[PDB]
Amino acid sequence: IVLTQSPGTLSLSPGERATLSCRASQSVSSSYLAWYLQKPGQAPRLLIYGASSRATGIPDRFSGSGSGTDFTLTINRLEPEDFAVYYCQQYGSSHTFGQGTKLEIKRTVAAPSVFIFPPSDEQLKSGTASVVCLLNNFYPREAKVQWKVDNALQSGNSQESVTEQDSKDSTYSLSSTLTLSKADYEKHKVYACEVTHQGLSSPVTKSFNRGEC
Amino acid sequence: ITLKESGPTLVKPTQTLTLTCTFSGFSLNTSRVGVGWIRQPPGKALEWLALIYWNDDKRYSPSLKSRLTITKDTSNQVVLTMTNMDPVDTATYYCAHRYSSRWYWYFDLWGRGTLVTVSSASTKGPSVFPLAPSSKSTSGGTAALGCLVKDYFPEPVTVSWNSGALTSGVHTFPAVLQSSGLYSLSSVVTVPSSSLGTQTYICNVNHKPSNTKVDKKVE
Amino acid sequence: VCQYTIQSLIHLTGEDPGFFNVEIPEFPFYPTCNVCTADVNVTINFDVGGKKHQLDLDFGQLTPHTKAVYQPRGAFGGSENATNLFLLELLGAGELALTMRSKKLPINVTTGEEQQVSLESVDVYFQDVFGTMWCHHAEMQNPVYLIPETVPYIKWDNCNSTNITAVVRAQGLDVTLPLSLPTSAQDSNFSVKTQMLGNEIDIECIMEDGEISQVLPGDNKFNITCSGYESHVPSGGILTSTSPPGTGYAYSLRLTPRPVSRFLGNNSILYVFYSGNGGGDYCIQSNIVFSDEIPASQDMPTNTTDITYVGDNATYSVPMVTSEDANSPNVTVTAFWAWPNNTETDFKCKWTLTSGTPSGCENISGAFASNRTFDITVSGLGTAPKTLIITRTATNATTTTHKVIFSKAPE
Ligand SMILES: *[C@@H]1O[C@H](CO)[C@@H](O[C@@H]2O[C@H](CO)[C@@H](O)[C@H](O)[C@H]2NC(C)=O)[C@H](O)[C@H]1NC(C)=O
Ligand SMILES: *[C@@H]1O[C@H](CO)[C@@H](O)[C@H](O)[C@H]1NC(C)=O
Repeated sequence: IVLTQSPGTLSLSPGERATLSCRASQSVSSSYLAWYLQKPGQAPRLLIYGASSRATGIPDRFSGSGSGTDFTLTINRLEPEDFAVYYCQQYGSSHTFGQGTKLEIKRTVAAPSVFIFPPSDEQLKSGTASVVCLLNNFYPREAKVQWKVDNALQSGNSQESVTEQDSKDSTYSLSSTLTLSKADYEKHKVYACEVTHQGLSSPVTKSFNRGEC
Repeated sequence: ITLKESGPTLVKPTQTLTLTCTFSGFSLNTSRVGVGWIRQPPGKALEWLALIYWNDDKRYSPSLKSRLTITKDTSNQVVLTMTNMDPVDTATYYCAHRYSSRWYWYFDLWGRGTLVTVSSASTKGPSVFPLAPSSKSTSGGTAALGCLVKDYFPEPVTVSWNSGALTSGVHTFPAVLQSSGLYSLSSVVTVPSSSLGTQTYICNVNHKPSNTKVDKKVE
Repeated sequence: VCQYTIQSLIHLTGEDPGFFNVEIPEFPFYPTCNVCTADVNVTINFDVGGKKHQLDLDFGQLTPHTKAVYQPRGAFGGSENATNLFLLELLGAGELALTMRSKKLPINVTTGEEQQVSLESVDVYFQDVFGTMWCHHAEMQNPVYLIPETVPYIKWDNCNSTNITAVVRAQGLDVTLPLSLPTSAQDSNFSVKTQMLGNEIDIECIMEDGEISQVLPGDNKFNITCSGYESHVPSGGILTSTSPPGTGYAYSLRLTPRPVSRFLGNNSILYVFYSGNGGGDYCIQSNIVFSDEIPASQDMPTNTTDITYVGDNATYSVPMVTSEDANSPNVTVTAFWAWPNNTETDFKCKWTLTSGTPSGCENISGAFASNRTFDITVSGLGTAPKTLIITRTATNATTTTHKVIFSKAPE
């Protein structure tokens, strides 16, 4: 009644091969297991039965294996299309799923395209202001944003969000949001977004001056 | 073959939850087919909930048989029910299809699913605001523009650009919970720097649980 | 209740062809004992819409030396002519099998519950010749809902009919058929499929390991699967290349699927679909016939041994069982002389841990030791060789049987 999969968020270069283990505590009747695939923003797709039988439309490019306490899944000739979340499901007993494995393209390193958007006029009428800094497209997930105001470094208030990797382009994207009251926004002039990244020699910083258009 | 979910995407703690699955392409009064529901609390694993067969027998998750019922209404409707809710139940809920009658079995087809939020809160709608493609947003011969969506409780928010005409280059960020208890986000897209205002760029934001739907321009 | 219990897991594969089939190897069947009068109950547990319901069956005496397939003597809670829905067949080497028709309702239930009947587990109670109650438990790790229906007979009348009749014996078919192909001396993406039809039953079988695109001259072995309850002994098939008109190129093929039971009827027909460069496109059929043979190997496989010492004071250090639980929760050892005569008398030689030598059964004696090996002691040996039969078992052991020839001393 239990399943346990391989490490999470495996990152591989396309053209390589995938290797996902789905270990189990009790040996299912090995004829009875399935593999599934889901991409955030979509719904799960069916892949395999009994670890080898392939569903409709699926090519030879996929192969599972194993029995009892261990089932295994492999993907050949990896394509950027394939990089999503993967699960294994047991039948032959009470239905149970593995805790999930995720896939990432190991894209050739690319730099974050930095932007910054000031709080808009309508937003100011509310008495608050949200300053948004943007890292548009880049591979390496390990990106950091530090918010400086009049060269004074803020803390905590800056919120951050990350889009899931683009299937076609392998491009990440990040949103760093700094929220403060309109009153606190007027106290300072220079608003800057400092970016530290593997794809950047030394940290970048792009800024604007309040009111200057 | 297709399936659709339907139900209230927000339920109060300890209240009762009711979700309806509508389907086409098969008949369940005829044999061999079975329908069931699965859920995924965001990030966590899938958890099977309930299953119902053509022969009208019903089997549930052992630990949740105490709180669940699944039923049959029309020639093409299945209704799930769940009681004594707790906010940890907050999850995306699916209904799926099976072609066999081998008791415990895999799931062949899946609906796109519907989210259920579980928390005592008002059904506040969003407030949209633009993010200007100002001079500072210029780089590499291109510029970017986006719409902020802020201060809405019930999580489901959908966004489209130029009334669905534009798909490529768009990014719809995951929402974050603010200290105020309301979520916020922003959606962005990039354009050639030549295209400054040559076409009025519109972000179409729809928030059905509040019925709030806004179209917004930006310089 | 049970003196020795064996668990087992039932492995469905594919759609139910029309009957359940279970194999029970662990039960004992002594060699040379033609008066081996074993008695059997059978119990089945059905889950109908979530209601736990049972079905007990009686099979009475067994005469392995004389009869093979047994219809139930009676049943509890069955439908019309319920006993005629079951069979228990011997298979040899101490193995037996159980079969039940699944396209008809075994037990009575109210209107609406028919579609919801499912099997959870089965128990087989086995009274030994020595009276010991052996037991077996089989669990449907994944139950199945039964579907009553009077499925028709289907005839692929357009199929080439070779006359090598398929003889089903011991539930295990084995037939070899010739083939005439349009050359294809080398791979032509060969694929094969087989179907057996008669009396509501439909057994369809498929290739394992994919399809044939890797032919070799000579013999070519390949695995197969049949839609049913696969035996612990696998199904299989082997192709052979050719021999030493119209460019006809000769081939020959051998097969052996063995989840096959008599419910097909003496009238059933086999169908074989094969293919060159074309689920099978080239067809051959063959009439099915079921052998009334009595399995000539029901005697449990014997550790055949020969022993000799002076006078009549002969002994034998009887070893442990295969895969013994060393701490041995409960143990039993019993023996008798070859080709016994009287059921009541010749079958009183039993021992356990607590129970010393009981009444009856002279000429024999023994006990365990700190060696943990059972040093047996016998007497009254005649002027010529005699053979002794011995059986041992412990909890969660696999039964062991010894054939010991007490050969008299030489000249
Ligand atoms: C098989 O089942 C039958 C019926 O439950 C058992 O037969 C009974 O045995 C007793 C003695 O123990 C007789 O007095 C009864 O008359 C029998 N029943 C009938 C209806 O005649 C039998 O013992 C069972 N055998 C095993 C090995 O379990
Ligand atoms: C099989 O026997 C039938 C008659 O029963 C005959 O017509 C047919 O030619 C035979 N076929 C072969 C291949 O021997």
